[PDB]
Amino acid sequence: KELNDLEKKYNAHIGVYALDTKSGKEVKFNSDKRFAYAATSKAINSAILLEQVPYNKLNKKVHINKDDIVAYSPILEKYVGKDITLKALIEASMTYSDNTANNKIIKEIGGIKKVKQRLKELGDKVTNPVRYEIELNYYSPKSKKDTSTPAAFGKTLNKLIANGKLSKENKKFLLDLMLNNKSGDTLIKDGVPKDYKVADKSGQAITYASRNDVAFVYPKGQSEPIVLVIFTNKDNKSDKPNDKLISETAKSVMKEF
Repeated sequence: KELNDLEKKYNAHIGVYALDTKSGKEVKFNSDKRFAYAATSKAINSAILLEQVPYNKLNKKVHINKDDIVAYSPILEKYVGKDITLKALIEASMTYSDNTANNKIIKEIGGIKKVKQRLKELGDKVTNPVRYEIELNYYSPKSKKDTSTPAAFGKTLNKLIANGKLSKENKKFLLDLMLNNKSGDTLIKDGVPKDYKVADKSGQAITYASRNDVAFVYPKGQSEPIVLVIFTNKDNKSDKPNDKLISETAKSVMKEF
């Protein structure tokens, strides 16, 4: 189904970038338009850390104190005054979209500045990390803060994860978390065929019904994934998102492969 029709039906804006890493075939629709990426960036942050810490060293611990805690940290809030391994920081951020786990991960990498430097190195001059959780969710269409375009984000996920410098172990670890995440079930996972394995990370900013999902979709029989980025927003600050838009956009898009 035409994506413009999907936009029409949902009165939302859609940004898609799909890349079948086996063939190199790309599907694009508003792929160079900026969207607040929200929690989908957790995938990017976790992957950058895993480039620098071998699987075996994920047992290393970090101390968490009261200053680390930000809103919506279902796992990390129980860790004040305690220490936590890097493994569990990643599991929390990925599976529960723990905000404190994410910020901590960023801190471990060296700060936002270091994350930006690494995106530039991968050739991504678009994805613009500026704020930490949860401020990164205050999206304003008039601001480039914490936004990326589906094409940029999608090329970065491909380079970081689908075909980057991660070991076997750390790739499996990150992907298993994305495959089992129950939070993206009403999204990409909901619109692709049941044959398809979907490893995703969703996100939702506070404003303009900014709702997203990024995934590594593995068609039945294909070991190479298809990287799929779906960013969506609406015109009003207070609009609520309808997850069916992402489910349907994914369904349309999968027909191209």
